[PDB]
Amino acid sequence: NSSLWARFCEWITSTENRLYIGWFGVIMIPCLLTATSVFIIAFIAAPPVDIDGIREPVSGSLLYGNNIITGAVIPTSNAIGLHFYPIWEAASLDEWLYNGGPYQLIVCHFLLGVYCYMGREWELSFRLGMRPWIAVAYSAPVAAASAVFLVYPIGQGSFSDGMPLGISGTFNFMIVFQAEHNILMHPFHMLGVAGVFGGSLFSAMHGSLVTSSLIRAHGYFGRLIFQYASFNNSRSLHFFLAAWPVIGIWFTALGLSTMAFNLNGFNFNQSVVDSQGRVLNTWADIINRANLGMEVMHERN
Amino acid sequence: AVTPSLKNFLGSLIAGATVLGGIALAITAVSK
Amino acid sequence: FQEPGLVTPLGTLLRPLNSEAGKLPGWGTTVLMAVFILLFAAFLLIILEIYNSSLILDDVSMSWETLAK
Amino acid sequence: MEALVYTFLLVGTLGIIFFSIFFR
Amino acid sequence: GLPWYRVHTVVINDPGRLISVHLMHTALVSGWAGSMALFEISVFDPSDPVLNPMWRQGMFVLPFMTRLGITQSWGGWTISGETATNPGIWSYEGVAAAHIILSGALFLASVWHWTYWDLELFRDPRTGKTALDLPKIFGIHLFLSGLLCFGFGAFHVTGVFGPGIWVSDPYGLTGRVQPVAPSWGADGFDPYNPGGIASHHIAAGILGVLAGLFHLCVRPSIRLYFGLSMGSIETVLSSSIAAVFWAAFVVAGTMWYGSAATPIELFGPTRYQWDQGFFQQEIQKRVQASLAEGASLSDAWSRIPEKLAFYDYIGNNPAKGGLFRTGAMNSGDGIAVGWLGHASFKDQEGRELFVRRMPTFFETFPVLLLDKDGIVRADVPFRKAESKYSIEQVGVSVTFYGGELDGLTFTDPATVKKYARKAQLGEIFEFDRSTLQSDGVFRSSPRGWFTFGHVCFALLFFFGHIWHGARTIFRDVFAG
Amino acid sequence: RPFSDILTSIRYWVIHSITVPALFIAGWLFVSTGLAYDVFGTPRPNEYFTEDRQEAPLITDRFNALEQVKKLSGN
Amino acid sequence: NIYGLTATALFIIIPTSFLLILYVKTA
Amino acid sequence: AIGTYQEKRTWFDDADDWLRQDRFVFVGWSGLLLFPCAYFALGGWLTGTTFVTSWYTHGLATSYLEGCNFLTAAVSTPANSMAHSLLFVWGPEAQGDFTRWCQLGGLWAFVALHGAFGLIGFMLRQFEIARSVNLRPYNAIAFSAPIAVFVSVFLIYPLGQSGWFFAPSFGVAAIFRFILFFQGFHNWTLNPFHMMGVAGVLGAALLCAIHGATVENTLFEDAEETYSMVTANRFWSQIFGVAFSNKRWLHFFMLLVPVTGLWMSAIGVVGLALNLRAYDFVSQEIRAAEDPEFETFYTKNILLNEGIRAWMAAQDQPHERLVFPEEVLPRGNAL
Amino acid sequence: PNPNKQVVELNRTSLYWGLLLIFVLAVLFSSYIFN
Ligand code: CLA
Ligand code: CLA
Ligand code: CLA
Ligand code: CLA
Ligand SMILES: C=Cc1c(C)c2cc3nc(c4c5[nH]c(cc6nc(cc1[nH]2)C(C)=C6CC)c(C)c5C(=O)[C@@H]4C(=O)OC)[C@@H](CCC(=O)OC/C=C(\C)CCC[C@H](C)CCC[C@H](C)CCCC(C)C)[C@@H]3C
Ligand SMILES: CC(C)=CCC/C(C)=C\CC/C(C)=C/CC/C(C)=C/CC/C(C)=C/CC/C(C)=C/CC/C(C)=C/CC/C(C)=C/CC/C(C)=C/CC1=CC(=O)C(C)=C(C)C1=O
Ligand SMILES: CCCCCCCCCCCCCCCC(=O)OC[C@H](COP(=O)(O)OC[C@@H](O)CO)OC(=O)CCCCCCCCCCCCCCC
Ligand SMILES: CC1=C(/C=C/C(C)=C/C=C/C(C)=C/C=C/C=C(C)/C=C/C=C(C)/C=C/C2=C(C)CCCC2(C)C)C(C)(C)CCC1
Ligand SMILES: CC1=C(/C=C/C(C)=C/C=C/C(C)=C/C=C/C=C(C)/C=C/C=C(C)/C=C/C2=C(C)CCCC2(C)C)C(C)(C)CCC1
Ligand SMILES: [Fe+2]
Repeated sequence: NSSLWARFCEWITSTENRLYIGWFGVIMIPCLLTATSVFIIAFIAAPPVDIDGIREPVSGSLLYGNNIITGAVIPTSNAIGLHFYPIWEAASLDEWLYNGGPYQLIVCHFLLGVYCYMGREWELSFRLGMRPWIAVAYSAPVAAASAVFLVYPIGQGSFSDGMPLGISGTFNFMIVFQAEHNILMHPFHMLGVAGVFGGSLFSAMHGSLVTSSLIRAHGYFGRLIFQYASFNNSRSLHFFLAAWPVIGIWFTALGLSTMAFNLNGFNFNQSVVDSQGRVLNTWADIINRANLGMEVMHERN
Repeated sequence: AVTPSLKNFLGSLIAGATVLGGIALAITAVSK
Repeated sequence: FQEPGLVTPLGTLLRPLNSEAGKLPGWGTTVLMAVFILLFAAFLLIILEIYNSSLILDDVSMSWETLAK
Repeated sequence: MEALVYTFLLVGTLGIIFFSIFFR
Repeated sequence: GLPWYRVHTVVINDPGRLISVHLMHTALVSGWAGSMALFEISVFDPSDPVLNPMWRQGMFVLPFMTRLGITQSWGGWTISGETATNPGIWSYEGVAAAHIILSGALFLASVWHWTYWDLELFRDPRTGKTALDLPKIFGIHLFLSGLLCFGFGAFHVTGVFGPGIWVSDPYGLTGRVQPVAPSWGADGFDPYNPGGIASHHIAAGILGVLAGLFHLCVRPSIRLYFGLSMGSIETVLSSSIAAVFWAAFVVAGTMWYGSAATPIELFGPTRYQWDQGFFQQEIQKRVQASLAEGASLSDAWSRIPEKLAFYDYIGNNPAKGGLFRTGAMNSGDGIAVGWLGHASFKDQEGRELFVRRMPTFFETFPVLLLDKDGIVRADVPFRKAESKYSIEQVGVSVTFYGGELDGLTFTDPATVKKYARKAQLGEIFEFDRSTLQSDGVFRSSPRGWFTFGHVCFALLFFFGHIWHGARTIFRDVFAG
Repeated sequence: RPFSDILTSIRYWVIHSITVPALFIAGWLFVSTGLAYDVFGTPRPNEYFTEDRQEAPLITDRFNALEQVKKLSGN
Repeated sequence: NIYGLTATALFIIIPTSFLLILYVKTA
Repeated sequence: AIGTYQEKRTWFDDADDWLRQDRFVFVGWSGLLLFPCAYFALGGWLTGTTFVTSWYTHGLATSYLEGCNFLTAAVSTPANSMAHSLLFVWGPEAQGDFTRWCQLGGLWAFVALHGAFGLIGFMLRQFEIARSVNLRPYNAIAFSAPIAVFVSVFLIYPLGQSGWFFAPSFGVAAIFRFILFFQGFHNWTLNPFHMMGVAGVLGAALLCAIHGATVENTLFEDAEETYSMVTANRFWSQIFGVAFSNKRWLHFFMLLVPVTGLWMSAIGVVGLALNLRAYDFVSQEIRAAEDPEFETFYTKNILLNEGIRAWMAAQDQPHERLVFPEEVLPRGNAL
Repeated sequence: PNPNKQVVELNRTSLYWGLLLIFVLAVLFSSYIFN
């Protein structure tokens, strides 16, 4: 601010830059760049991490016999738990890397970056003179990122339970999470799946309808579906497009946040029983058997 | 009807032909 | 029009086969076409159900064993 | 080796990103 | 200018250039056939047709070449493992060379048709513009298709003026190229009836020539002409794609489920033969029949051909490979050298134990030594798991009947554990992975790869048919 | 003819005042009387397991499955 | 894997070259 | 009377005129295939969830009558013994006995086939309606993606497998069972085609949300476009870096993303139909086998898949009659 | 001559689209092709 006749303030808020920095960008760019650099470095080369303090060094670095799909940034060691573990607390850089400190560094910097990214979206909504709710829509993926990276560690009491920064790591986190919390049967994740499927559905319908209409719509959709279309006006249609995926992802992020605090999905085990009391199996308890397999195989111990 | 399966299949064929004829006659009658 | 197009012996020989482009009044033989559609559908269902063992015939065996017969 | 070719593909993708956002 | 995806649309209104591009595609396909045949013959290993057939060597075009009669080779070997004293003009190398020569000739014809695209044949005699009389062109081509189908069914498959086709016994032990007398009864529609193929081709060729004559002598009705846009080439393209992915689905299903047109000895065993224990049932029936005659277990199992035991092995199951497990089966479990023999597991008490075979789904499966009644009398603990009925505790012993290890008994817990882990896959076989540095992971058959490719292509061509039917029906709005 | 007019009019309510409850009662008798179990083959709560079979039923025959299911069920 | 490396190199090369020559033809 | 060139009126003309009337519901010629088939598919599913049981097919009690709720109710697939039999009411099994046919699980085949033909009829309805008002049938082409998914997962996948038993039963909990089944057996998450499909689906959801938010936020104050294309373009150029300068291409991209994702998913499930699956990386498998200390998230995923398989096959595949003793069931503490 | 011929047009945006698609498919499928 006010540096050299306010030239720095003029440049930060300047809209002539190819990428608008903005005062929220003042925090996003350093945070996001630090997270990006540390993530790239850790993915490319980082010693194996004890994701749990059992002293089993899980390895997620490419140089350590991994590929892009398998490579990941391992969550922080369960011994650390929720403790703040920057570089200056570890006895040495090797110890910091061995306990999974890069994961906390990346997660913290990245969460701050995405928050400041919502902030930049608002800033350029205001600068260009338009209605600032693109940040509200972006709050959905940010909410899910916080739920998987911050809220779930908080509820589970350890950053080892956060989603690994990888692809195979993401699948393992999802499998574990289904094992422990029955994500599939929780109404909020069900609503989120509905949100994502409907988002794809409405994206496809909107693209097709607008592409076909742009010869240089309402009647076609009206005759197609028997209840016709309530969103005859394009403004309402576009608000619906914004709202459906956004609130679906809001609700799945909230569902994950609730399971962080040990509020699992629907448990219909032994829901239906025989006259004598014998348990009659359903799809619910087959899902339960799958969950039992995932649970027992997770607990490496 | 050399086998029960063939008898049943032919019966199904005539039943489906009857259904098609019925829907055709219905659309014909309701057309005008 | 402009260029009449290249003239070759094979072109002249095969011209009558391409001289009837764009040409029958009414529905023509569409009813016979539909009859053949239905017959072919019935035949396809017959062979499908034979393959699927949903149409068991005494003569057929529907297994590799029929190779020895 | 395998890791080096993976890194080459990733940095090429990043270069494509940079060219697309800046080199219009 | 035309976009990258629309560029070929330039040849829509030029029938001569359409001939040129179709000729070029046909030349490319024939050249691929010839080059593939040459490559497969180069990498083929006909030393062992029993334990190392073509399907174990990941050969795609060789099964089709040998299905219709090409057994001999210019290299001095036949497909049955014998010596081809007289290979003749038509061999694997001969067929490949013929396909390459055809590819070159078709390329030259494509060039010629590209250059001289302004032939008067395509110009309408009365209108004076390039127009294709699609109904009559279809009549001509359907007449030709029916004539050739009848010729194939009555001269090639039947062996009247041809070699016949590949016919084999149900278990694919002894199969050869034989004349195939047509079967006109209901059994003609039995898919595993070779006579069905000949009868089909004869009847379909007769009806094809009849329909070609009809479409030549009968013009389309105006109502149908405008309904199907018969004057447009793109409706023809959409309908051709429709027929093409219908054929793709049918052929993929035939290959996957097996038939007389996809012999076991060429494309390998089917998944549902392993699932239903086809070869296991046959082997057990043969062994029981031999034992009923009074022969010993070793003698009874020695009569079982090694080929049958090889078929009774989950590695040959096409549904055990991986999407990216590239290469032939020989690069998976390894080239099969010999048959060890049937492993009978007897516990200390005296009961006979049978290993629960691996279902097709499971990649890793628990090793369970069951009883006659199906009770789990023994197993192997999951790695370093607590043992209650482990091989070490129950002390089951494995005795080998037939094969290399005939009349050999092992009581060592480690050896019995290894042989049980091997026997859960079916018949126990010896593989030399050092020859090809085999990875030890199963790989799919040419049957399975053909099915995968053709079902994927059938779905893609369903999308293509959808798109082209849209374009031809909606030509008015697609281009004002 | 339109939804507002047809549902607002009392003719719809009076004609459907004796039908909608009739259908609801028809379903209630269909379920309570046990006809649903008889027609749809759903076993009653007291007949999931028979005296011969004390585990989940399994059908093995592909073609001769009618008799197998007849045996597995109470019949 | 020599086969995999060759396939990846070819897949990187030929379509990139095709697109680039198309651009050179018409930018 | 009415036609191209003075064509006499025929029955077909009257039928076409009636079927295309602008009544409350467009029936059309494709209606004759859509309405019966779709109606019977929905009715079959509702009846199966309400009354018909799964006891004799899957050894499960999955219906409202038996005590299951909406989530756990389903129309279970036929038993593995039926293999790929279409299970007609008149077929060689359940020869006209509707009760036994329901008990055989043939109601799933009824629902699946009638729904396949209802989907075909609905695509044809899209084509017919697009032609009626002279618009490009891009919506039918878009719907080709869900039809591809359905044909791949409900028809092609069981056809490639041992029978209809392993098709996804029409139910919420049953579909979750199918999803976990793919996870445990096929490692369907690791399949690159599933990866492309999920990328497409999430990208389509992102496009939906972003397009809606921006069109609603770049609206003009108080025949002409209602939102500022230039403003949205500038906003995304200076926020993200890339923006859509053409509305036509933007909407076509929104069309293309989910369609491509679902089509790649369909191709991957076709591959899985033959067990052609990208289950494992052989290099990592051998590295882990030779080096016990080596461990990654991929090896952990393989272990979890093995756990799912071994702990679920006992009840999910009754036809196999698998009885795993407690000592052989894989466990984390047993590694 | 060539009465109906059109040079293919591939603007910069389409170029970057194709390059990104190819490189994304490469990074996705290399881990499996190498295996
Ligand atoms: C449907 C047609 C078909 C079928 C079934 C086969 C089947 C087979 N071939 Mg043949 N081949 C074909 C076409 C076909 N081929 C063509 C067109 C060529 C010319 C290039 C060849 C050239 C060829 C050679 C040179 C060799 C084979 C070999 C083999 C065998 C090993 C397995 C395999 O294919 O690799 C595994 C297959 C794959 C890994 C591909 C499947 C994975 C999918 C498609 C994704 C791949 C990613 C890629 C980017 C495509 C996706 C697009 C994306 C946008 C979605 C098997 C018998 C080998 C053999 O043993 O023969 C002696 C061998 O050496 N084939
Ligand atoms: C008999 C088969 C057949 C034929 C003759 C055509 C012919 C045509 N199609 Mg159709 N199409 C087909 C199948 C077919 N297609 C299938 C199966 C699909 C499903 C994907 C499509 C989807 C499709 C679309 C979506 C479009 C066309 C278009 C076109 C026109 C331009 C072709 C083009 O893109 O050139 C240029 C081609 C390229 C630049 C190649 C692109 C690279 C491909 C994707 C990968 C390369 C694969 C490899 C080299 C070939 C081996 C695969 C083979 C074994 C199948 C032309 C009239 C376009 C059209 O008419 O626009 C108005 C159009 O928009 N087609
Ligand atoms: C998703 C499915 C689908 C869709 C949307 C279309 C859409 C289209 N097709 Mg294609 N087609 C398909 C599947 C499909 N087709 C299949 C599977 C085949 C067989 C190979 C064809 C063969 C085909 C040809 C040959 C032609 C078209 C044409 C067309 C266009 C006009 C509509 C038409 O001809 O009626 C298509 C109507 C149907 C597919 C529905 C018929 C439903 C049948 C009669 C019911 C049978 C039920 C019976 C009991 C069988 C039960 C099976 C089993 C349970 C035993 C349109 C773009 C025409 C075209 O290009 O227009 C100019 C054209 O010439 N199609
Ligand atoms: C009109 C829409 C329509 C469509 C497309 C279908 C389609 C289907 N139904 Mg559904 N169904 C419908 C209406 C429809 N149904 C209605 C209105 C009812 C209430 C009665 C039903 C009740 C019903 C039941 C209860 C069942 C089906 C089943 C089926 C499937 C198998 C039908 C079959 O192959 O035999 C019918 C096929 C034909 C008759 C072939 C048609 C070809 C021609 C017209 C016949 C031959 C005519 C020719 C001139 C004579 C040849 C003589 C020759 C023998 C010598 C298939 C998916 C079965 C199924 O698969 O469920 C699992 C099943 O169980 N449907
Ligand atoms: C689970 C997700 C999902 C559902 C439920 C769904 C549903 C629908 N989408 C439609 C349309 C579309 N879908 C589209 C794109 C997409 N749709 C997607 C995903 C979905 N689409 C995705 C991911 C995309 C992106 C490609 C497009 C482009 C369209 C349309 O044009 C159309 C529309 O207008 O949208 C509103 C409608 C089809 C017309 C109809 O009633 O069927 C008629 C045929 C029937 C009913 C027979 C099929 C019956 C099937 C087999 C189910 C039978 C069994 C039960 C009814 C269901 C069991 C449920 C249990 C599993 C819980 C319907 C509302
Ligand atoms: C060491 C290192 C670096 C680590 C590597 C990291 C690693 C482990 C992972 C990365 C590997 C990787 C890339 C894997 C993913 C591969 C994968 C599966 C790819 C999918 C490939 C594929 C072909 C799938 C088919 C489906 C498909 C086509 C999906 C495309 C998805 C896609 C791009 C979606 C759109 C995304 C997006 C952000 C769009 C925003 C566009 C935008 C700004 C529009 C906004 C907008 C809206 C308006 O309304 C208006 C008006 C205007 C004007 C406007 O602008
Ligand atoms: C106890 C039953 C309770 C039912 C619920 C109560 C409400 C009443 C409902 C009655 C109907 C129930 C279903 C029958 C339950 C039942 O008991 O069926 C039994 C009966 C089979 O009887 P059989 O096989 O023993 O008879 C042999 C021959 O005489 C006739 O097949 O099936 C039929 O009625 C014919 C099938 C339906 C009609 C033909 C197929 C229709 C599809 C045609 C598609 C053509 C393609 C068109 C393309 C466009
Ligand atoms: C002229 C002539 C000659 C010669 C010739 C020749 C020698 C030729 C050759 C030719 C050839 C040599 C050809 C080749 C071809 C090939 C091809 C055509 C290929 C193709 C391929 C493809 C198409 C592929 C595809 C793919 C892949 C790669 C894999 C999978 C995926 C896909 C599918 C994409 C002479 C003088 C003697 C005589 C006269 C004639
Ligand atoms: C002939 C035939 C058939 C047919 C059948 C049918 C056609 C049926 C139908 C059926 C139906 C057609 C049914 C329906 C049902 C319905 C229901 C069951 C409903 C329910 C609903 C609900 C539960 C709701 C709820 C809600 C809530 C509370 C929230 C808010 C809103 C709402 C309202 C959404 C059978 C199978 C017999 C046999 C074979 C052949
Ligand atoms: Fe829009």
